[PDB]
Amino acid sequence: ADKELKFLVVDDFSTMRRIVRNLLKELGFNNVEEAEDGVDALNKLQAGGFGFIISDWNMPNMDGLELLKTIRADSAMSALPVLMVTAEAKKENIIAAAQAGASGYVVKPFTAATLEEKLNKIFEKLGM
Amino acid sequence: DLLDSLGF
Ligand SMILES: [Mg+2]
Repeated sequence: ADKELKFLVVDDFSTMRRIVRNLLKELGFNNVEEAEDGVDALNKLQAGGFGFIISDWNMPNMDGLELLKTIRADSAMSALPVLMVTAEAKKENIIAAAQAGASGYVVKPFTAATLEEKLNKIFEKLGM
Repeated sequence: DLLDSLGF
């Protein structure tokens, strides 16, 4: 998929944000912005431009699940790719995230190799 | 079994 694509990395922890950010750089994706919760995320999303969301699951204010749901209910943002990040591959989550239209799923901690999979998977499902 | 079926 196109390299100039604009990412939004959403996580309450800045280290996780910086990890994901650098992993994306490694795979040749340099256009990344950050947010610390769902509300922060939504606020930046409404500036337009973004083509992919990587979101943490557990966040005060508005967790990733609520965020994803808001994106899907949003007329302009409904189709946006959203990869959900979680600390546990709990069956219930994977379902929850599926129900809500999560494009993909990943457990932290995760390697660059692992991220390349998930992104590519997403890209081939949607035609990016 | 779940992850796969879902395209995850
Ligand atoms: Mg968190």
